[PDB]
Amino acid sequence: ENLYFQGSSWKWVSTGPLVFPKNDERNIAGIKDPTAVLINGTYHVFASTAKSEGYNMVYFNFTDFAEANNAPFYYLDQAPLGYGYRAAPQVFYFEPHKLWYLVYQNGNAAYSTNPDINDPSKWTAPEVFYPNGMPKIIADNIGNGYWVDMWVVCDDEEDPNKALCHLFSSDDNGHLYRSQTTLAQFPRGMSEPEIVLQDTQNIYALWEAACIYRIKGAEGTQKYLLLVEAIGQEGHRYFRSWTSDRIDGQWIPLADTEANPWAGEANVVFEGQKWTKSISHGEVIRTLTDQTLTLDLSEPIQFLYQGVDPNAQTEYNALPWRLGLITQ
Ligand SMILES: O[C@@H]1[C@@H](O)[C@H](O[C@@H]2CO[C@@H](O[C@@H]3CO[C@@H](O)[C@H](O)[C@H]3O)[C@H](O)[C@H]2O)OC[C@H]1O
Repeated sequence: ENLYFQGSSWKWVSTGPLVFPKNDERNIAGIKDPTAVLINGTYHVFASTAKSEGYNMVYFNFTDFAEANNAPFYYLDQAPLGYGYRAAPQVFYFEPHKLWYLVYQNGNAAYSTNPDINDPSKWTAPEVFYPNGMPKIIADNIGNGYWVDMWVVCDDEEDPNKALCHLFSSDDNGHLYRSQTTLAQFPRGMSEPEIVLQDTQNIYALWEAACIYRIKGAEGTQKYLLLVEAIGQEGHRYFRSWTSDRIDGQWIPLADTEANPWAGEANVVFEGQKWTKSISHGEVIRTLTDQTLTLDLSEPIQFLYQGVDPNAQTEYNALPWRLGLITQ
């Protein structure tokens, strides 16, 4: 029963908007870039806060999607994680350390740790995966882009000296990069990145917000699923997809057009409130929470994403993003 690996015909239903910025003195414009896990009935979400003044991050939890908007926000600048530019989190449990990791950007590829996801006050001040700064290959190829959207995924090889931990990132210039280190060394020792995919003619076809997941029980050419956000010809965001037999393998398109996306306006049905034409920077809500980023596709995917009123006219950082949910 790999029932929910839908090949080239993915189909979704979206909720209305589920999470809004608070009406508090921070005057946040958008809630963005979610990462989420479900643990014994509680959803744990980390997201970016966005306004023209800057970016930081929030943590919140809830048990019912209809009540998510009422969840109190823990502003992570109150933890050692702290004030400053931080955005676009990914959360997973790194089992060999018995620590949760929060991977995100701060100008570099960064991470924080915490032994208990339920205690957001303990997230550490950032440490970076690239101690000397922006890698040469990224500085050489970024142009007028931005180094964004960091993603870790580890293979499940039992031997920690053979098992690899991969770190992907984008440049808003048409490149997708990948570094690696062994499980034994992680988070230390990330290699110089390599460009693994590029779209030089249309940079917007391979834009940002990459996700790489393991498909549980899949052992061949569709073992790994790559999602990347693209911008369509009328400015609407959607996700392209590819598959491979390994994380550092060759990626072959799966559902990779605007007309037939992994998720986009074309294949998402709003059965209730219809509030966005963009399906942007999202993540699958994971129940298998460890560093292998494994999805069980015997069950429907829930993908928490950011959407926005298509009629909004603001500067990009002031756009009124809200979180919503698509379900198979
Ligand atoms: O503060 C910086 C952020 O603004 C930045 O976010 C990216 C800004 O550019 C976005 O891409 C644009 C989308 O709309 C099109 O019309 C433009 O041509 C694009 O450039 C991108 O999606 C955002 O991630 O990230 C880095 C921050 O320092």
